[PDB]
Amino acid sequence: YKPEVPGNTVDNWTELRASWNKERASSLGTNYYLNVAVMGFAYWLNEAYYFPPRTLYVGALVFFALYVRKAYFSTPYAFKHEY
Amino acid sequence: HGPAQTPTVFDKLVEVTVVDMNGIRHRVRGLQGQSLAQALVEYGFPDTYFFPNMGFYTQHIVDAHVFVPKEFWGKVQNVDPESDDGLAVKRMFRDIVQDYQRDTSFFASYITLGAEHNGMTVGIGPIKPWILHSEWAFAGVHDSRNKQFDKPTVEIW
Amino acid sequence: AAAAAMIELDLCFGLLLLILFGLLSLRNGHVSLAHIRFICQCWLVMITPLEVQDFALCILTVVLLQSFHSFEALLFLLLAYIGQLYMMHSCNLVSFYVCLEAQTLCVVVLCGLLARGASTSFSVEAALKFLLLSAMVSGMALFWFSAMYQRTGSLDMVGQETFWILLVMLFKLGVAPMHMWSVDLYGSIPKSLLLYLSTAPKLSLFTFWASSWHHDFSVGVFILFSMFIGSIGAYGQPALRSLFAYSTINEIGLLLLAVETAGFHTLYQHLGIYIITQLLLWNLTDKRLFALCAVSLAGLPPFAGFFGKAWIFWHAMSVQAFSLLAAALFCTLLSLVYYLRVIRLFWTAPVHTAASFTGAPNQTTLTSACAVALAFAPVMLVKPFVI
Amino acid sequence: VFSGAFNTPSSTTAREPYAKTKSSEAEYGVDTPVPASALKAADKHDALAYAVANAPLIGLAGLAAGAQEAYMTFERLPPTLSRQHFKQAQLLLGIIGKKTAYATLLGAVFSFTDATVENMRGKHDMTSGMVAGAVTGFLFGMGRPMPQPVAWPLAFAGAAVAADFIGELMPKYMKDYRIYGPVVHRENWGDPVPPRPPILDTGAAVRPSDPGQFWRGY
Amino acid sequence: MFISVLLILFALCVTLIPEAHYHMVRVWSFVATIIPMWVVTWMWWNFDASGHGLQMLVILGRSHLAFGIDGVALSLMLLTTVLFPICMMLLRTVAGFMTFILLEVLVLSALCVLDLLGFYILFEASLILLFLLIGRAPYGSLEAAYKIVLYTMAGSLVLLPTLFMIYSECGTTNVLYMTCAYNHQTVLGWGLLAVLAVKIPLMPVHLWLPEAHVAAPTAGSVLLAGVLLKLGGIGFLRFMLPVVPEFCVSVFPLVSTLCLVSFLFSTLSTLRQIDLKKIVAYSSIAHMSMVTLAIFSQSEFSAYSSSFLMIAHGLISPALFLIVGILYDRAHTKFILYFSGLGASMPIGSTLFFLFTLGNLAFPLFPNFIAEVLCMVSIFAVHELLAYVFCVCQVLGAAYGFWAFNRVVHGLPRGPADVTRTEFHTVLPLLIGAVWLGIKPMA
Amino acid sequence: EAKQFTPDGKYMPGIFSKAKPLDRSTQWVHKNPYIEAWYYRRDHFENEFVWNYRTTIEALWFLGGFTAAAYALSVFAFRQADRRSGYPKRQILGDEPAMVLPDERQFY
Ligand SMILES: CCCCCCCCCCCCCCCCCC(=O)O[C@@H](COC(=O)CCCCCCCCCCCCCCC)COP(=O)(O)OCC[N+](C)(C)C
Repeated sequence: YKPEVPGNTVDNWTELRASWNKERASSLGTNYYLNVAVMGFAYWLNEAYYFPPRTLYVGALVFFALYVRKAYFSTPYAFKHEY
Repeated sequence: HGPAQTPTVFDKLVEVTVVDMNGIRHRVRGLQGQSLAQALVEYGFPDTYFFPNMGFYTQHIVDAHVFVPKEFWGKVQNVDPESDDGLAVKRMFRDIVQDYQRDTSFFASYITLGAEHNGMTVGIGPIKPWILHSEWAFAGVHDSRNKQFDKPTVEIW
Repeated sequence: AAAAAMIELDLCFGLLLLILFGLLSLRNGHVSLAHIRFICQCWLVMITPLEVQDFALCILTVVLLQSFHSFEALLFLLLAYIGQLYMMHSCNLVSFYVCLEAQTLCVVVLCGLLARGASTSFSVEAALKFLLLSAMVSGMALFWFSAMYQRTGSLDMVGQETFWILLVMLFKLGVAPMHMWSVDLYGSIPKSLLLYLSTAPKLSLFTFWASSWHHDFSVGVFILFSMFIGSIGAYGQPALRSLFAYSTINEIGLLLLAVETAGFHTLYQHLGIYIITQLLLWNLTDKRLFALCAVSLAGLPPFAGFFGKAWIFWHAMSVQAFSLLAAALFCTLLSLVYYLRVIRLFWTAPVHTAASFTGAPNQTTLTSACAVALAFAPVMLVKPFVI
Repeated sequence: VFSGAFNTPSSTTAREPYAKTKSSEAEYGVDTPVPASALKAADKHDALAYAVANAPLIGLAGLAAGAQEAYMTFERLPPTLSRQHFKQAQLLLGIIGKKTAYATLLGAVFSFTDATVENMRGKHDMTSGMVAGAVTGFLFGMGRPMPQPVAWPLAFAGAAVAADFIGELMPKYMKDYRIYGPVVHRENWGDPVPPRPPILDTGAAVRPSDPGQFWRGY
Repeated sequence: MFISVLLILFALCVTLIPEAHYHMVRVWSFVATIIPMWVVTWMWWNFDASGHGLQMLVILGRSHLAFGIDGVALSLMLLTTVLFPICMMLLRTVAGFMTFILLEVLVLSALCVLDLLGFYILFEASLILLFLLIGRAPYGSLEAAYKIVLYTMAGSLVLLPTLFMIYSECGTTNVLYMTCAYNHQTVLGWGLLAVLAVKIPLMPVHLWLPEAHVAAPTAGSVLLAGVLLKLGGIGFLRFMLPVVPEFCVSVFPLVSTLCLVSFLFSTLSTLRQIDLKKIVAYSSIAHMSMVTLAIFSQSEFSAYSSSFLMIAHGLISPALFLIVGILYDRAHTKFILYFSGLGASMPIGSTLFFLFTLGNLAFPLFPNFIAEVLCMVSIFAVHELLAYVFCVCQVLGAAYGFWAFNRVVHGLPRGPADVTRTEFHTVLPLLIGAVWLGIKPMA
Repeated sequence: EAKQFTPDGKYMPGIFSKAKPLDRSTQWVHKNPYIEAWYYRRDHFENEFVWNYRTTIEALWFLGGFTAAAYALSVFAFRQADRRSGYPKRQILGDEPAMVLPDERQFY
């Protein structure tokens, strides 16, 4: 016995193709912007190490809850001709 | 059991017409149960046409970008887009094909040759430059006479 | 009197003689240069002082030179070793800047030079990105050194400007989120430079940190970023080069936990075990030993990686760094899954190892078989040894 | 030692509390001072001032996530959209500002609910953190399908509980922990007394919770 | 110690035998596990029962790894040395022989260690061996292997900083000085509870066992059920109760409710199982819950009764796994719907199945009866209701046991033929041990 | 009608023989497809869990309900044992500082 793949093959393969019909950007922009963000604004966290631990833990959970994943990322703005 | 026919290779033969990226038509013979990428490798196509299947535990499988007509769309095997195999196909579409993608774009290891593929015409699609490691890459130009079949091993490392 | 500086004059005279000998050997059409490599190793031994860290770097670079074959690559590695050695003795930001910049230029040129086949342009691309990202970090170092020099009037490394110099040092170790230059380098550059990049500069920079650095700040958020990003990235990336790049980011997060809680003895023990594992990893031809690297990088108990992780955990628990320790334990639980993926790939598979045809038959079985005996080092590791 | 009849350490206890163990010849702590912003941020007697002192840090997390999402959206913009600089600026600043305001709102709600339950119950314990987490997570989980209006209060309350246990209760319980010198309540074993606690140059996230644990600095 | 080095070096010589000599490979690997059984029997001969609690001590300097013998460790070591040659009779490759030889070295050294860091090093060095044993490529299950390895790693990683906390607190991990020093017992108690509540299957960290104990081969199932669960019990009896006793009193309502709900809910789940190996696999959780509550009662002779229940379980449940393994080996299924009338077709196998069914349900003339009576004496002496909960739920165990037996043994005769000489001699030492320990266990 | 042994012992494999040899797989069961499907489905039944009304209600009243009943019974038994042994109120986890561990040198 083997389980059946759910769905239709044409519809599943169109789902697999979606949002990838675009040339991928080079990674130099992401890396340069990350380095600029760290070298310019990471000193804002110097006093944060002394803040109460409930605040630090809730802030860490908030950063995890609002994080957007870089892999498999897509925007509807990539395929529209006006804002 | 009686006087019925001895099994021949011709009973299991599948013929596919393949148009390469120069527009030259080729006659490709395969066997039932063999994938399409294997028949393309054994025909003698160059190594610049092939690339690793980018899943976990399957990078030793070579794969190619093929264009499949609408009649044979339903004979490509089904992949769940939520599973890990679906994410493998999504990674391949994201990184290897990019803006060469069409509505007929598939991958040749997901086509298992049977009697329903007999007479099907496919075309080889273009791909973007890619790298797996230092001993397996593609600079972007299909200028090489080295066949994929002549490689003794497919190396993940 | 210059009688206390004969080792410096010996360094310069040896370079002057080695260039001329390499020129004379190439005028004969010699297609191999093992004599040049032996003279380079002799020069490495002759310029190194009698400290533990200096000789650890020296013996490491002598072993590394057996994977390099051209004259220019050997020259670039020697001039990178000069920066790596003299950074450990740097007591200012002048010498710090010059040693770091010499190392960066040597690495960039070697990445350009040694690429071959279809992966040439990918290696050149990743070298260009590394050079551009390195230039602005070097500018940040110079700018904040100028700020410190104006404020204090001297060359002391004190005050608020040391926070940016610390960020420069964290960039050079590939600490997340400034980690992506190393991730780019791992995907394209050949295995010998990857072996060089994961061992020697980390030793040089951590020895400078142990010897002459104090800051009034913390590195805890970069510990969290490195451990979580490295573990999740290595869990999610199917290419093996990216797996090992992200697992390296996780390991540098553990080394930063050892730095942050003081106690540099656990840092040095884990770094040594990691360097020996790296020497095994990038010189493997039999794929069954890839599983030994996996069980000794997952921290599994009887092998030496367990001991290197476990003194870091012990000293962190001693000074009560509870939250960073809990994050480290969670990421250690995550790391086991992809090291098991490694074991599934290369241990539960049929064995095939191709023979040599043009001589040099399995040329680094000595070093790989010697480094696999990290299962016998744990008897010495349990004692008070590294302190 | 080991018998099938009983377990002797289960009934061999001290009859009196012990005196304090002398660990070093010098019994004064050495440490760097805390900045005044964090000293003010610890005060809970004014619930509004507590929320005002704590919420900008929790808003910094949303700022970081919003800046990430804004750059990832900017990179995918086609040239016909990217060259329109006012529209591009308002789109990216909208993404960043929405993330920053949502994080600041969640942080202010958490800090105000925490200090309100603190002042209402008259004591400091783990109930105020659990109630504040339930309120904040219910604010996050509203309007979503249904595992989520229960799952998110549980996650925020669990973050509060982990914060109490790891950052507050365990350091308080181990204030008399010593790694050096005489073993505590076992001074007869004869372990020698050093002249001082050990000097460690630790980072700012690792600071001594008691004056006798170690001396921090250089 | 010198003997142990000689036994290890003799065992490791299986790899150097050329594979074309099949008879020699079989005989060498079988004798390599027969010899430690003789040595442990001799250690039982050498033991002075009116002497000290710890005998035959050896300590290896400043490397931790200190060893000693008490009664619980000695009985468990005897059981392991019995169980390993039976595992050798159920394997066919040198890879299997070497995995079980390394497992025997690690189990035997872990059972008698007196150092907490030594216990940590010796026990979970078997993790990768268990992963490869359970997730073997054609007939195993990688999901089960991932589950057992990840649960064990999670518990061990909780313990490791608390181990190092007491080590920095007093200066040693030796259990004789850890029990005599002042330590922060709540933290270390939580770490020790975290490891040993995963090793002993206690709810909620018990979901690895139904997958792993079924996906394993028959030899792996014999080892995992009869031996490796009891390392949690000997962890309780050797390390946690002597070193953190204040915690062990204060956690008693929580450990008590965990044991009660594990017993009841695992017994209720066993009734709806449709796989014979899953039926045998669930029943072990309730027995270990009774073991844990008897250990934690600390009331009359709690170490004695709990060790005796560990031995009775370690004798009876591997035999049930052996009978299920015979059925699977010669019928290629473990599914109840494919088996009926096994009394007419395997009379000897069905008789052995019935006797071990009665033993698993703690009927008299089996060591489980004496074990459960004495465990309930230890539980009763704290309170009568904690004993009543286990007493009134005896119908629920007998329901699944007799339902499984009656479904597979009676009815229309279909299924494989009766046992061979080899299968009978795999079963036979467990039966002799059961008859002795259930009729005249002591003198 | 196979012959797998010579007259003096000596097992023969019969690899090229016409007659079917009796061996280990001789009594392997013929698989019923629906039984295999049902056992496969019961093997993967965690994919069928859903937070509907009945699941939530039964997980509250039986699982959480009996867990709370067992915790209450355990605390009741602990307190009654301490009262019937001459002890004062004793400190369980989260119960303020009190007496734990009676002294053997003391008469209660
Ligand atoms: C915590 C006490 C240990 C009790 C554990 C339960 C043992 C299970 C079986 C009960 C047998 C009772 C045997 C009593 C006499 C034997 C010698 C003796 O005295 O026991 C030893 C230890 O006993 C053993 O090791 C018994 C071995 C039992 C294991 C049997 C199972 C293995 C056999 C498997 C089947 C083999 C069949 C092979 C034939 C084909 C020490 O225990 P204590 O008397 O409590 O020690 C005294 C304490 N102090 C020194 C501090 C004064």
